[PDB]
Amino acid sequence: HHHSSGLVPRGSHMVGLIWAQATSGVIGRGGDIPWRLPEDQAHFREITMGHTIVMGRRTWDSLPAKVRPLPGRRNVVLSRQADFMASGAEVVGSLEEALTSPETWVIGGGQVYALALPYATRCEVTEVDIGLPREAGDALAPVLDETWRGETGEWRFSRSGLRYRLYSYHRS
Ligand SMILES: NC(=O)c1ccc[n+]([C@@H]2O[C@H](COP(=O)([O-])OP(=O)(O)OC[C@H]3O[C@@H](n4cnc5c(N)ncnc54)[C@H](OP(=O)(O)O)[C@@H]3O)[C@@H](O)[C@H]2O)c1
Ligand SMILES: CCc1nc(N)nc(N)c1OCCCOc1ccccc1C[C@H](C(=O)O)C(F)F
Ligand code: NA
Repeated sequence: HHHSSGLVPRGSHMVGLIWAQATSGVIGRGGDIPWRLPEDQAHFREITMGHTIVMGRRTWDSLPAKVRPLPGRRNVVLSRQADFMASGAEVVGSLEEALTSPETWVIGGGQVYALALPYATRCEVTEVDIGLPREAGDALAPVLDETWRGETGEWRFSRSGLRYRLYSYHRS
């Protein structure tokens, strides 16, 4: 399949998704992420810093009030509620309104990844080797079809004592 370039022309609209999942596909439960890996936190910041980040309203809610908006990035929150407000950030009503920058990283959660996938050309995935089964109401990662080509890293070992690995996926 035809080659893509890592360089982002300023007149384009590159959309990437970045998430961390358990091997089962779980990304969230009860309004939180059920792990903290320093390597994943650092990786998330390395990829997203300097770009626009787009998140669903429930992901904004999951950020501690003292830390949001996440610094060094333009924070955009998706909501359908006309009275939802995000101090320090922009709330918009659609993905179309959110995707105005040349490079945008969609940072969660389950609903917004599913919504944004049709426009995305990159996914950066951390897989955590934690035995966490899927339960009703869990937020889940998108499943990538065969239009996506991927590179899977070898299993690595976190200082937190969990194995993890990184995937990078691309499509035209
Ligand atoms: N592991 C990770 O990488 C990762 C990353 C981020 C989040 N998470 C976890 O994922 C969970 C949250 O995911 P979630 O799926 O429940 O929610 P979400 O995707 O973060 O947010 C859903 C909300 O976004 C808004 N929304 C959805 N579709 C929209 C559309 N088409 N237009 C406008 N607004 C739209 C709605 O807000 P309104 O209800 O206000 O209308 C909806 O309730 C939490 O557990 C969080 O901790 C995990
Ligand atoms: C690191 C998690 C993650 N990892 C990958 N790979 N992709 C993602 N989209 C992702 O979610 C980013 C959005 C949710 O962030 C939070 C959720 C609850 C509490 C604190 C934070 C802020 C983070 C922290 O300090 O833990 C900070 F590092 F961003
Ligand atoms: Na990742």
